[PDB]
Amino acid sequence: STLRLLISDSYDPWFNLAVEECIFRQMPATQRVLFLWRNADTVVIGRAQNPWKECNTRRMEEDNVRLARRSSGGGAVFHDLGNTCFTFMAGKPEYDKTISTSIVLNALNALGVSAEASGRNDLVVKTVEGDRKVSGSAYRETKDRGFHHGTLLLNADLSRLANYLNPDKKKLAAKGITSVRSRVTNLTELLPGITHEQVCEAITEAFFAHYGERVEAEIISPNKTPDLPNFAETFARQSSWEWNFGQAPAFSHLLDERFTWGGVELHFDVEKGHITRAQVFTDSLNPAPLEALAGRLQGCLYRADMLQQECEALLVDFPEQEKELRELSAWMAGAVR
Ligand SMILES: Nc1ncnc2c1ncn2[C@@H]1O[C@H](COP(=O)(O)OC(=O)CCCC[C@@H]2CCSS2)[C@@H](O)[C@H]1O
Ligand SMILES: [Mg+2]
Repeated sequence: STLRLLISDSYDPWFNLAVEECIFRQMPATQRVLFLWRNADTVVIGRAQNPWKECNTRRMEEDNVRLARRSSGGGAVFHDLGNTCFTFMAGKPEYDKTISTSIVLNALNALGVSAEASGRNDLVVKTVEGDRKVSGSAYRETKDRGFHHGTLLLNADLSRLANYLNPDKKKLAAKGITSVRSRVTNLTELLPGITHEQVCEAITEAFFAHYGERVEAEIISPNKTPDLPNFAETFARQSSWEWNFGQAPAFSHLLDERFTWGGVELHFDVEKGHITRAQVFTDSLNPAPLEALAGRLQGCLYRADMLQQECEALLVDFPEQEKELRELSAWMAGAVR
């Protein structure tokens, strides 16, 4: 058989992306794979994105929404169980993302929805208010294979989608790919019945129809670690701060705050999630600990826990500025979250 059909029972984007990556690396040359999956509360960003610029990382952290960086290109999307994902993989030179797009459009047609491709990566439906995006796609290719993965909005919480994709206003000068915002809708507005299982079946049937074969589905469960080469290491990396946050392209952040005890402005340059240069400007009446902080920050992780550690470490040699340092510490954490 040339097909493989894989259905995930995990709702963890890190698990599901690691499965996708290991399956993809190990895929025989002649195989075509369909992988069908969902993620609970997640924002997934493209390989070259800056999370702090592209989504509300602070709100996500408060609400236990997971950040996942994927290996494909493109922008930032929100997943909950009302969102369904597909991945189609194939070897080159056969691989062509147009084929899998047409398979999804055929599945939607079979369910009674008329959609069409829009721009490079969207599927859109017509509504009384104008065209709405129900799907976003992204792609990855190597010398000898490709995959096309994308979403379908069935019954996603669109108020949460907006919330986590509306970042705090920050002075970030950031390299990387920026998201392209659209107006979206749920398929449930067109088909009130519609379920994840129904959509998975329709996509499955259209995949089988296109290729002229059927195969038995294989279920992948987080209850048994998948016996895929390098799974443990891939999963650990996919889960890590260093991958999801630290892989952001080089950027600068200009942070500033007025305190009762004076103004502080900080300029961080960040590369690979570390502060490679920090500069402090202040009119505090006791600037010494702030000057000490500026030198000590070089090499520090751009992350609240480590920044607060550096602020608070100054209490030993600057105990008279405890009030200032604790205010600075709490502010700075909130400013980089
Ligand atoms: N879940 C989802 N589905 C469709 N569109 C969405 C979704 N979430 C947000 N959006 C809208 O798309 C834009 C961003 O569009 P943009 O074109 O910038 O990015 C994409 O579409 C990326 C698709 C990635 C698909 C992968 C599938 C497996 S893991 S995630 C966002 O600002 C909203 O307007
Ligand atoms: Mg868009």
